[PDB]
Amino acid sequence: AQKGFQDVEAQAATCNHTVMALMASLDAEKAQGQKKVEELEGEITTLNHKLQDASAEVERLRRENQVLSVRIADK
Amino acid sequence: QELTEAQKGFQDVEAQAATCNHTVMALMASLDAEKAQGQKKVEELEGEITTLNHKLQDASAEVERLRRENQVLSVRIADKGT
Ligand SMILES: *[C@@H]1O[C@H](CO)[C@@H](O)[C@H](O)[C@H]1NC(C)=O
Ligand SMILES: *[C@@H]1O[C@H](CO)[C@@H](O)[C@H](O)[C@H]1NC(C)=O
Repeated sequence: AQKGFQDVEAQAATCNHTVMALMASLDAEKAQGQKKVEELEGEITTLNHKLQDASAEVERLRRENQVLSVRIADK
Repeated sequence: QELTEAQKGFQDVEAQAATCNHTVMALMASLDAEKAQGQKKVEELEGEITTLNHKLQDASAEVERLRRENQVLSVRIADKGT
């Protein structure tokens, strides 16, 4: 049954390698996931800034136009 | 007496391999789980960015509309200048 011990010990070595491999994997996947999410975050941010610029121009115009209308009124 | 040493060493090495097998199993579980999560979060982000784009567009439209509305009003105010 000692031969059995040898075969099993070996089986355990193999398994350990596989586990290490998976681990490297998971860690890697987490890294990738993290960076993609980071890209999207940044695109959402700049996206936002451009939307602020937009709404600002808008409110500004609404104001300048309201004013014009009023000026026309008193005329 | 080595025989006993090998019954033991064997027993713990057996148990050990079993532990690793469950271990790997759990690792795959966790890996696919992580993929899932990843794809999910990104879908969310995508939907978010799309929405950002439509709102931004609508904004730009609105701005132009108001510049025209403006050029009109301005011409009236110039008419009054007479
Ligand atoms: C499992 O893998 C690690 C990392 O190489 C190794 O150092 C350790 O001895 C292994 N464990 C067993 C019980 O074989
Ligand atoms: C461990 O898992 C492998 C692959 O499924 C299997 O072939 C092997 O017999 C298992 N070992 C033990 C100790 O259960």
